Amino acid sequence: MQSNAGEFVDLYVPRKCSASNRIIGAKDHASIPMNVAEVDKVTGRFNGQSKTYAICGAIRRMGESDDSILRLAKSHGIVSQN
Amino acid sequence: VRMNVLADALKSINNAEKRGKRQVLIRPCSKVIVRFLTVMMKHGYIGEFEIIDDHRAGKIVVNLTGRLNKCGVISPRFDVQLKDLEKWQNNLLPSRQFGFIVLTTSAGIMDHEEARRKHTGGKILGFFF
Amino acid sequence: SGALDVLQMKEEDVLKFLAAGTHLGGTNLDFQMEQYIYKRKSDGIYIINLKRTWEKLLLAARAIVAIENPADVSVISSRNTGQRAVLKFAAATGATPIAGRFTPGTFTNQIQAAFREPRLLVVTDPRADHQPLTEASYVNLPTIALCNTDSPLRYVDIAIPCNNKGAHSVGLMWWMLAREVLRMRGTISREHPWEVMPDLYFYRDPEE
Amino acid sequence: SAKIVKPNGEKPDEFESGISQALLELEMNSDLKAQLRELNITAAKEIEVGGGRKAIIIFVPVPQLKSFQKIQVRLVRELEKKFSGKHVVFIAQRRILPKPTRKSRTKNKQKRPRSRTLTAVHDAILEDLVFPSEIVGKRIRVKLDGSRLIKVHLDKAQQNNVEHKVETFSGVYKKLTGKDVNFEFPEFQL
Amino acid sequence: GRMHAPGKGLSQSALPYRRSVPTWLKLTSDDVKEQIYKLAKKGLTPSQIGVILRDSHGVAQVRFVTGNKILRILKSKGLAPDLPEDLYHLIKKAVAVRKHLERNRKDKDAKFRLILIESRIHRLARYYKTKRVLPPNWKYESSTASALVA
Amino acid sequence: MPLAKDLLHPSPEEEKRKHKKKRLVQSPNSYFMDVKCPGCYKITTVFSHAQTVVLCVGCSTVLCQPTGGKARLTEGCSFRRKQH
RNA sequence: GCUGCAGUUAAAAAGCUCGUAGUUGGAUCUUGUGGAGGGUUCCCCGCCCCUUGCCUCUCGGCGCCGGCCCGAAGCGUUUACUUUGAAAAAAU
Repeated sequence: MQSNAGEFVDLYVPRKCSASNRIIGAKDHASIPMNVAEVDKVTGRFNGQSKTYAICGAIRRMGESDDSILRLAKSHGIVSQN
Repeated sequence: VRMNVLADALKSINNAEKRGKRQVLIRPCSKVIVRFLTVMMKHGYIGEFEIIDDHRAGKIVVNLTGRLNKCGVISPRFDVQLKDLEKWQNNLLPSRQFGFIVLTTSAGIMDHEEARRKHTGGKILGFFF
Repeated sequence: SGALDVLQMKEEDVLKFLAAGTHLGGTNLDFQMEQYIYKRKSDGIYIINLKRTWEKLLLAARAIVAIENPADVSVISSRNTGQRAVLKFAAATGATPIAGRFTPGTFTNQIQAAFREPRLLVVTDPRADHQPLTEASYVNLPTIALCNTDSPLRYVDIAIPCNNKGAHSVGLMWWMLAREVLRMRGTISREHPWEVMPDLYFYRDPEE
Repeated sequence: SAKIVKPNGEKPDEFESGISQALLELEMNSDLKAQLRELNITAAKEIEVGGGRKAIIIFVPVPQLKSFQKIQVRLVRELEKKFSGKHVVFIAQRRILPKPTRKSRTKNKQKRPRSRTLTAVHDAILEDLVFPSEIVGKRIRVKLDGSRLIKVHLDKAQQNNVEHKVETFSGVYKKLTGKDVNFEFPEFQL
Repeated sequence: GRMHAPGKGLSQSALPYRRSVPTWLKLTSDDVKEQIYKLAKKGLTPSQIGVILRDSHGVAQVRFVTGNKILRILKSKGLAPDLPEDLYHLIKKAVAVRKHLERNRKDKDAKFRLILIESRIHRLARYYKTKRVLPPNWKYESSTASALVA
Repeated sequence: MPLAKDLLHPSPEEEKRKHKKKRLVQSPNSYFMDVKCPGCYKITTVFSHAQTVVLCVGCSTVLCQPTGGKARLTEGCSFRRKQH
């Protein structure tokens, strides 16, 4: 957040979950980052740079996260036509 | 019955956004709802929206994001005279800095920020933030 | 899948899926399990798609790879069928098994001597191991498990459908899970027969 | 005639006169005259597309429009070859009115019918361009720039009648209204 | 929902979007008119008329093969009745109730239901009579009910 | 609901098995039919929910029967929709 | 408690329905382009049919070379609403 100078304030800028577009607080212990491993996709062997996600507790606790994690990987890979 | 159409409309998109959705169905499609959502789209609280056509009155479908917190209606429709304005916007908005009271004037439907630059009072419809 | 046919399901594995009856799934359904099913028979039994099983296997396994420590991907199962299977899993691949009764408080205590902080979980059957799932949402653990048609989804991030009512469906699936993580991380890769088989991930089965 | 068959539209104009002459000639010829009955136009116009091709427009008096709809395909086929290298479509012309609720002055002349209104005409124009499909659905989408794109779901029969006219029909509507339209064939037919 | 019962229900007719002919059909506008006029002679009232066309003849409805409704066609002739059948059917019912009520004074249920159907006449009358479809002096009474239904 | 489902474009009959005024566009669930049995050698056209007796001009004098919905035909085939 | 209350159990929805006054009431009847003021389309003249809707004219000015053109005169079916003026004793 900006000021007169454009100087940035706020002690931490919180992170905003992928499929809910809302922000998770300092205490919120049902919110998970989930690391998918990429592969080279020529031999199907692990190669470094991961795809990382974040999900909030609200969609987790109702049981909607399973669709969200699927759709996120469906707009990328690995998922073709499921 | 369905005395006021716009008042029944906003509660759906309010309820839907809370649960976590991104497509809705709102009926029965008034022209008043269209120009409302046009202003609400420019600022960036909702995405592009598709008007289905029927002969009966139509149906509208919306694509939305979590940026919206709540859009409400204010009914019945009171007048504003550009000195009553400051009293309204204090009660109805979380902050001076952002939030947008909507209204209709003879210069068309618009936010309050625009009406002040045209020197037009008029009838208030709803709000959002 | 992703890569064109060097990750996609082979003709071989299809026989194993059908011989272990994984395709079959129970009478009762949930509204989160509607898409995974294709259809019903003429009788009460609903036929899980095997293509849809296969895609979910991969990113599940790829997440088990994505951690840089294999000693803190804590697997859990408490059903008798799922005891022998998990024991070989976490013996072969570096992982931590928690076999039998969970003994609650082991993801939230500072006094218990079985206290652990893992990152992932891999659970068999939500409705036998509901206890670790509830405690996972107090300390930010990603979660994976094996769901059936009638098993509800709640405090899980990804499902791996299976028949899993106590069958060869169980041990086969845990074997396949351990096969994939080695194709990406290990040197077992070649994708032509591995020495270890699914004939010892199957149930103890009281002998003569 | 061949020059005074275009009233309220200005009788002299080279291209429009050259259409009328050979048009009425076909109707007078004995080769087809058992379904052609000496109708006349009221104007005509030629308008391009971004496909790099021209297409001709035929206006009619509009009570006579109904009779054109009878033959409509045989006639258009013959004139597709006779005037070749351009696409051919019929359309109708209305005397659209400003509102008395105010865009031009009223004198309490008459009510203003709601078939003589503006919006009903722009709906009726679309009905003629793709008449052989007999429009199944209409949908609209609105853009972030306040533009509008009008989807039209057509019948899944009579496809190839309109499939080589599919883009060139869209350019017609642009010139008459000021709006952008797209044509689609739907997933399924009921 | 219902205006003198507590109920709620859907059974409404639903028309297609289309509205061509559609193609398959016959009896040009004019043919349909003479087909109708014969029926009104026989005492078939506008609701019945459209049914007997729709069930056994090639029409979908007589509003897409004509530019008018079934009733307006009859009205242009001058052969329309002097009160709508809707009003008539209300009054037609309530006379038999009043007969049964005179024959049996202990049927309080019938007496109750009469209050509803009675009040429903007066409401309907106040639609037409303000719209200059009835004389502004006409009223509903026992006597006028007897004569107007005959 | 999975709480993310599409509503723009529905399935051919897995989201058009719904009530007819709860669909995106209102459709009838009725149809016409072109008949021509023998009892009455003529190409008759009849609505599916007859609501009234359809008469015959031949030896027979009945073709239909109005029940509580569709209409029970008879011993004469004659079937079509056509198109709608 | 209009802004701003409450009525399952704490004080509290007429036993139930009909019904006039009162209050409240669905959808539907116009958009793009050069100049000017502000961006990179969009918000005083005009253009597609309309553009402050018309005429009819005649009396008293402006024109141009008897003849011709355009301001003022009736008004756009009626109101609410909103915006600008006028007119508002002092003291407080």
